[PDB]
Amino acid sequence: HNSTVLSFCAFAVDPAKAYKDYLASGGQPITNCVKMLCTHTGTGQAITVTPEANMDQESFGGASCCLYCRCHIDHPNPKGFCDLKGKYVQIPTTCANDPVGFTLRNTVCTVCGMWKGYGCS
Amino acid sequence: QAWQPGVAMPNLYKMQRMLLEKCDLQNYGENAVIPKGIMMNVAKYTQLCQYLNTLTLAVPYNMRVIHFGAGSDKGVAPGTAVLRQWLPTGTLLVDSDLNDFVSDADSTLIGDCATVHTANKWDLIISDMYDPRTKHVTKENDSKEGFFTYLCGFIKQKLALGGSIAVKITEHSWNADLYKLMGHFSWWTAFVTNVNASSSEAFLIGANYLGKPKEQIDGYTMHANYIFWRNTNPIQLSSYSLFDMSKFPLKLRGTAVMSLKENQINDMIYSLLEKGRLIIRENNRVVVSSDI
Ligand SMILES: C[S@@+](CC[C@H](N)C(=O)[O-])C[C@H]1O[C@@H](n2cnc3c(N)ncnc32)[C@H](O)[C@@H]1O
Ligand SMILES: [Zn+2]
Ligand SMILES: [Zn+2]
Repeated sequence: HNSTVLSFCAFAVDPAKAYKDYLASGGQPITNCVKMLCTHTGTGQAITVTPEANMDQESFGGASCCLYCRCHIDHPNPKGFCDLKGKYVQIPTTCANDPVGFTLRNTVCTVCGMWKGYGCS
Repeated sequence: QAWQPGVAMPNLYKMQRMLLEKCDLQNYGENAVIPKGIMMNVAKYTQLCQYLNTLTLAVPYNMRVIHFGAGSDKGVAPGTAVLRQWLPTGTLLVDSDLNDFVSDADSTLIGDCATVHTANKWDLIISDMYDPRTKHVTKENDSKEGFFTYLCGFIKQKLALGGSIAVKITEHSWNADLYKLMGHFSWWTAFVTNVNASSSEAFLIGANYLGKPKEQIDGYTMHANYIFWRNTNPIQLSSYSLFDMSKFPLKLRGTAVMSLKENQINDMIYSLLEKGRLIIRENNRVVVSSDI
């Protein structure tokens, strides 16, 4: 069912919207996002060079939580740029069941470095 | 023992001259000590790195690490993600696999490992390569070639003096020449992670490469020794060590790197290599290619 969701989104004109539609249909979120072992005493910032989860987050390997990496399709970024690959993403534990969806739906505060609506300000 | 990241093959067992026997371990289901949302390979690599933290690894300011067999059925690279976590920030991490996958490495090369070429030397080589198509408990158990032949050549040609390696083996997945090459390090083992201790898997670890024999190892014999050890020393599964990550990152040693000629490598510098306070390699721009 992972093979299917990835292909479902990879062959959509708007992969992010496709993932949303797929989820709303009752489809299972993308699996095998790589959760790291960590102290839960990090800064809690959204995207970091090493795991920075606080007590209310999980840290995941970045590339595994990126829809575009996982689907093997172009990133929406102007040039060839992914902001997750090579880094770690902190995901609220309540949302840890769907890290790819979390990163798609949310935005990092340009001042806090924390997820807008989940720890920012 | 339960608190350790795993168990290393004792000297007493390395020193034997055992005949090769069948391994009496089997590995049921399902990874009883892996924490609920964690991948076995994340736990396994974490304990490997924890164990490497106990050794005299050289860690240069601009460290170079290459990771073979980094892919998986999952399409992701859990081991790579752990190595990226463990290694100093800015460390060059290149990974590779026969099959396509997505990873956190700086560069990723897809293809058979034999297609991977580089003129540059490396500070640490990690291999988790394993052939899914070799038979489990069968007829005979001869030394395996394939990727193992490549690794032996890569180690001899592309590992910096002072550098280290960790290469995954099992009862059936092993190579005699690789064991022999272990004798060309300052120290070697023999390491079984506590989280996977029901398996005949181990990591052959060579610490501080010397580029010449230090001891004479016979591979067939040493693997028989390894199997005898596993057969006679059951190890209880444990994930104890996973619950304290406060000291995980590889220590920033600022290990000197120098390009030295053979005639400059005297007893004094061998002692630095063994300690391991020195890496010997060039510092040219790193180019790794997969062709063709
Ligand atoms: C046990 S999996 C490794 C899992 C991975 N290390 C992780 O972190 O989850 C073994 C891997 O070795 C790879 N492999 C086997 N033979 C190879 C070869 N000759 N060249 C490159 N990769 C090879 C397989 O494709 C497979 O992905
Ligand atoms: Zn990406
Ligand atoms: Zn903010």
